[PDB]
Amino acid sequence: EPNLYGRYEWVSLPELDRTLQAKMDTGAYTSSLSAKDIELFQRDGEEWVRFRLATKEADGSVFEHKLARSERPVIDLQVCLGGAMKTIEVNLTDRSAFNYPFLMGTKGLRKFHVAVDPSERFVADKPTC
Amino acid sequence: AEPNLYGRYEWVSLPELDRTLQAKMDTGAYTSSLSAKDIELFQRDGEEWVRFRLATKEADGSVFEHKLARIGKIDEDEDRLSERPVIDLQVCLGGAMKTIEVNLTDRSAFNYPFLMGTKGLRKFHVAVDPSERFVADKPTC
Repeated sequence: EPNLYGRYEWVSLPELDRTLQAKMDTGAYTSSLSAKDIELFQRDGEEWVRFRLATKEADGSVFEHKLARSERPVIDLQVCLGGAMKTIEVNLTDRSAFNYPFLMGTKGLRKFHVAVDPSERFVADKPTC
Repeated sequence: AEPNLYGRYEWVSLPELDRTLQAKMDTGAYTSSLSAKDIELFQRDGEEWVRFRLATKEADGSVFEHKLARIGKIDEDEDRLSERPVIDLQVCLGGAMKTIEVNLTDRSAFNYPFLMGTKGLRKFHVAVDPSERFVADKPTC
């Protein structure tokens, strides 16, 4: 029944136009995205956040997302895994010191119906959304 | 060739300690950990040992002693820095028994006193389905 994937998989973020490597982490609950220049602001009476990506090949592109319903901002992010696309909660924090700029926590794995085989890696190949 | 599809939490048993505990199956972590307190190294018969108590909710003041494997670590290992005692512990999961490296550290703040990291899961050839729980039944080894 579940999609048997590896310890690391490619993900695509259509709202960010980025393909990143993600660590499939059954120990974590929420997912996380490497971000810097994080600034909370308000628009039309709602709480938004803007940020840049904190990756080795990042650029100066700024993205804006409404906060979803720790102290890290949480957004609803579109994530393409394998041939599926789902919207999951992702918190923004600087992951420059880690090997993978994206971390897929347990809730995202459940939403994607994924089981993590720690012996495998990159089983889902490139994301097609 | 097929792995054992287990859940996010599983029963494990430790025969050298005679203890059955709940374990979080953690593909993010690399090393495994056992909730321990009053950790004290000592020497006996020229060998290096470590003495400790379990730091669990259902507490018990039993004192365990175990041969020491090493202290601290020896590219996939991103665990926090720790120079804490490590033991080669016999773990029984489902119906399988294997010896794995386990760090002694206080986990009394967490919900599960045992945490099996990626190395132990690979040793047991286990894949974690976070949607399921306690797929492997009581440890019968």
